[PDB]
Amino acid sequence: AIAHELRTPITILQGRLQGIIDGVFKPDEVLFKSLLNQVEVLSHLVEDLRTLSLVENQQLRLNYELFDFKAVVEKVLKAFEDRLDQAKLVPELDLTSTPVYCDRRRIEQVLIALIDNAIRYSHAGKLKISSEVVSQNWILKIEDEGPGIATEDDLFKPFTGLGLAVVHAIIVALKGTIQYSNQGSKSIFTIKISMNN
Amino acid sequence: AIAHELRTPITILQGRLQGIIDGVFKPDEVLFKSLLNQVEVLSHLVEDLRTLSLVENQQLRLNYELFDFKAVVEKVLKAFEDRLDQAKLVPELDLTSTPVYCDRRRIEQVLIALIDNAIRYSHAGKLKISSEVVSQNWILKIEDEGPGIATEDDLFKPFTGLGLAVVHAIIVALKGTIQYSNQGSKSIFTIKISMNN
Repeated sequence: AIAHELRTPITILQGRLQGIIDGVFKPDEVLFKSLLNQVEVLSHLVEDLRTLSLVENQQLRLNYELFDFKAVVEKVLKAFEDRLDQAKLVPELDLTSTPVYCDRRRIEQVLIALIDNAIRYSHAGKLKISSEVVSQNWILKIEDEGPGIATEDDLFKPFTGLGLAVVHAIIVALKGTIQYSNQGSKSIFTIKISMNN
Repeated sequence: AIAHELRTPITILQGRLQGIIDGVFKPDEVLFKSLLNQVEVLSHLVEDLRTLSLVENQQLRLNYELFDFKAVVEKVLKAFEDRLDQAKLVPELDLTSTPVYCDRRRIEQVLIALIDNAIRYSHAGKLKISSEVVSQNWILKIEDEGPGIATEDDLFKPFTGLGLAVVHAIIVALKGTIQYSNQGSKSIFTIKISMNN
């Protein structure tokens, strides 16, 4: 356990730094940008690891409230607008107007991670975001036109990596489940969260 | 749990990198050296975390063998010779000549961590390293002339940090215990490892 898949961005950082010292790389603005981006990758990894370790010990503080999911969707889609266009992912919204009772920032986290994975893996095309409320059950579907995964699960297994593991951990912390479907033409993530206690 | 005490060397790295981008730091050799050293600190932290997580799940592979402890002491003291002299720590050896049956690299790890903590915390003076074998029990004492710690333990608690936590975890993995004593004038770590099964 678990873990040391993050021991590689360090090493490739080390050598990179050493590459500037041994005299093979000239320190320009792009070099500093790349170093900063690698450190950001490590920060993403340690944050996701912190979240996982919080969930595994039932110490993840939850704050329930009644909120409008469409606003969170708008926020997360504007935070990814340029990257969405660079991947040619056009969001498609089928969001209900009735609010939901859940944790705002945790749902925002899972949405950020899911659309990040979509931008990084899905094919260029429509991005379906649907949210329905079916008798004290809130279903949220993320569908793409891109490819999928088929293995006897290993999807929510760990390793911006292991984001699906954090999604699954948060969904477990909430009163909900998550399922994945790969119909060849469509790849769909479904999150079912019970509202009634 | 646990953990994110390593989320700070990242941030101070980030800003540091950003400091070169915003135009407040000139990228010289000392700057690259400092960046490389910060990345090395993060590497040390992730390695110690990997070791702790291996121990906490009883997945830490052990390789027992009969070895001479004085050779390992010589190796680790030569690996720290310049830093030992820079801290004015003169090693004092009271090592027995009879070999011991244990894990070579794990004992080397705990010795590295302990003398690292000594160089970083102990006062300038004698560094007593003693090793006796008392009827199927191997006792290893590290004594300094520096200060100590007094709190109702929190010594082997985590956070080059949390090295004492790794020392304690390895000692637990081995068939041994570890105790700490602070007599004001002397600070002593004692490791008692049973040889007979």
